[PDB]
Amino acid sequence: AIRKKLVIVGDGACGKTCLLIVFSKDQFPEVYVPTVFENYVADIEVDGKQVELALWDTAGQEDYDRLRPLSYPDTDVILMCFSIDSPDSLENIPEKWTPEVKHFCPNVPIILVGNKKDLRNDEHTRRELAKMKQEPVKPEEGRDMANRIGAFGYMECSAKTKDGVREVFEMATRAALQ
Amino acid sequence: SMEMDEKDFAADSWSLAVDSSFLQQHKKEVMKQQDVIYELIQTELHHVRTLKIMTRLFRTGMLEELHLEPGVVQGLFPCVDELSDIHTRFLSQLLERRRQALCPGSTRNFVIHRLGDLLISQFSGPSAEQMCKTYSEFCSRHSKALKLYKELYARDKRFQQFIRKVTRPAVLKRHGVQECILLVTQRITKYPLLISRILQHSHGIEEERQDLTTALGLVKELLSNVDEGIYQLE
Repeated sequence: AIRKKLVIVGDGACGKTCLLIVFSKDQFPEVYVPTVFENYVADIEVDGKQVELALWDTAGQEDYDRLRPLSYPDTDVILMCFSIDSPDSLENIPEKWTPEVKHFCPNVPIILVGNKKDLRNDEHTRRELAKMKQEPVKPEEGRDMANRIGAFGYMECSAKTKDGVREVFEMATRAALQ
Repeated sequence: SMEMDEKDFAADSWSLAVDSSFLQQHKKEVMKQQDVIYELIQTELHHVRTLKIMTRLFRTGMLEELHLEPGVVQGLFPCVDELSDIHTRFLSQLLERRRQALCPGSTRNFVIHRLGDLLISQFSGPSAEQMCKTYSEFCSRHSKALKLYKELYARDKRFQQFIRKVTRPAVLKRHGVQECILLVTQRITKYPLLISRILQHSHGIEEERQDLTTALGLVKELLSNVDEGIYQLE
């Protein structure tokens, strides 16, 4: 079956490793949540199409600007991850990750994924963000950003509750196939 | 990999790997620290496994069945014998540190009270210089190696057949020629993330917190040096 490569980018804040692990395991890790992610090849049937989807993380590579681009070769879809409890991580999407991603991969579909949506109604996050003169990322801001960066689409999910996670990886598969 | 070591790290965590009765006699902080040490050894075992697939299954096979020039297989799998010797030796030290920890009369039950020292010797001195020099060579030749594989697979049917044949086993689903080259490149960046999480749950002894802090600083230094000495080749 046709193999497609996926790479996820974004600051450590969003939870790239958590989203990749939750999806590959297809259950929120009960006893132990793994610190690192190696790679994975998930068979997905999306709209009658049998596709092998290779999953890769860019965690740890954040500080190494010469080592990180070695993850990009032949990528068919880029998941551009951000945190709904971290509006600072969203500010890095247009100024840091978009120029780099478009440099190495100019015609690769980018899917702006707003992870940690559950924290929108978590009062410990609303309380902490109030101290920084801030509040959780509104759905209309994540859509405005995806529109500005020229992404294929904007998606939202909760790695903690698995809500939306599967729909992101099926849309990633749709984006890669085109 | 050896049946003994695969079985020892077959569990998804240290809390699952040890006997349930043995686990009951431990503090949450010890269990949490142990799980990350268990993951360090687990992922290092999988790393050496990846390196053996490149040398014995891919490289040795291309020299034997395909009767191909030793310079092309060298450009495809660069420094893999050196990388396999550096990491196998490291895995052997981690695996013997786990064996000393084993309770008398058991093969599953262990608690590693000292890890930091082991990490310091690996990430300092000539072992670290060997790593910096080898990874700087590997990451520079990584891009040339990916282009060299594609040109051979989409030009020669003998290689196209060899690849399909040796990557047919279910286990090599995520370990094809290209995925191995990236798994290796991504391995060095996993250590600071792993050591940082162990250090988070290792304050019960001061000399251990200072050992893991120095090892963490050494891995970050090794990484910063490897990153600086990378020049992409074609």
